[PDB]
Amino acid sequence: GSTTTYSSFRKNYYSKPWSNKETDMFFLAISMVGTDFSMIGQLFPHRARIEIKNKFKREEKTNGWRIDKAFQEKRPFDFDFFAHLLQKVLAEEEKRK
Amino acid sequence: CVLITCRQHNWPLTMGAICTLLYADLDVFSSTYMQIVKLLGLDVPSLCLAELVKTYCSSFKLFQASPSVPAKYVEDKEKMLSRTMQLVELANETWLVTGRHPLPVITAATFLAWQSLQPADRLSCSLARFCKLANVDLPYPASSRLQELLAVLLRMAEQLAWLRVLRLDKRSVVKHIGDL
DNA sequence: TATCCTAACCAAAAGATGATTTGATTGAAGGGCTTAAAATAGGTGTGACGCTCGCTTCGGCAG
DNA sequence: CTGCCGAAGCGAGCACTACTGTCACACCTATTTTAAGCCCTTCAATCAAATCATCTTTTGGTTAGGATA
Repeated sequence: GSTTTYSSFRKNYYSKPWSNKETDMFFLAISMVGTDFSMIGQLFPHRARIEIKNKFKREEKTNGWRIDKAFQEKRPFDFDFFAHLLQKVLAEEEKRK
Repeated sequence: CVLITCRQHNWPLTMGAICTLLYADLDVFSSTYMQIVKLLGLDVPSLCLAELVKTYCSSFKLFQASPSVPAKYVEDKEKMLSRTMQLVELANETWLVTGRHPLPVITAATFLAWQSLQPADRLSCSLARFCKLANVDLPYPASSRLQELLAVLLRMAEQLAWLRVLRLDKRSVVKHIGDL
């Protein structure tokens, strides 16, 4: 302990960077779920709802056109299929890498 | 309350020293401070730049020999404090302090002033390698302020031929500030 | 010969020198958040309160 | 067989532990745009130190360049 207790803003913690296939899956969920960030957070257990909102905010800066294109590329919704796709594609990414 | 009181009597103090005791958090006490001040509408001075250096520089252990700081590390407080005053006067007019946390500026200025008072024994040191010997902790923005000031002095040096002739850079300029 | 001094120079001692890779430094971003504001809806959980005249106790005979 | 009145004894005013419950509102839910800073990994790109390949001066020492004994 010392009197020189430096203080600075730490709320900007290190979060795991978003993966490219994870972003593709986010767009797929936009197409097949919608913008229900809570249910997306359930679909992405790695990502909490606030991360989903942050992803929406960052993507809409330039990729809002892709948000719309995905949202119109509607698909039947299945939680189990989405989970299998997520894990399988991530494992295939690891194997390719 | 004690913060505002000390400010009225311009008694030096900083947030961290107080908040180490109260189990406080930046958001909590900063928001409470804003609420109280805007509720009561009280006037209060700001932290004067030179106000805090006087007590801060006196906190260093560089002024007497110790196993952590042999004589080649020991230095006289007067010379370094004069150098740091001559550096902070440069800092503000160069817009460096406005909108920033000042203590990084003070840390960088003190580190470089101490280095340049005996650079041959001190150019081999480093920010952390320094601060740990005097039992001091340093900001990460201290490096940012160091880069800023190094750019400023390299900009300064080219104006004089008898400094320009040495083709100064980051490595060499530290020992020449005594001339600049 | 057997040997030392000692130009030039082998061989190593030793003294040191130019370029490369690898350990280290670095910019900028990934990413995360704040004050300044507008606000109304629903809630639940905390925590206001140095004597020396006066006065007290109890035995040993009178009647 | 009651009790008067003696003898022994102490005393003091002057000393130039609390709840505790209601209750009300602090506390939240929801956000949206700056604009600077501060924040840790993380990647991408470059800089910096020890070693490797190489040149040179002396000691050992020869041939050869030179000499004594």
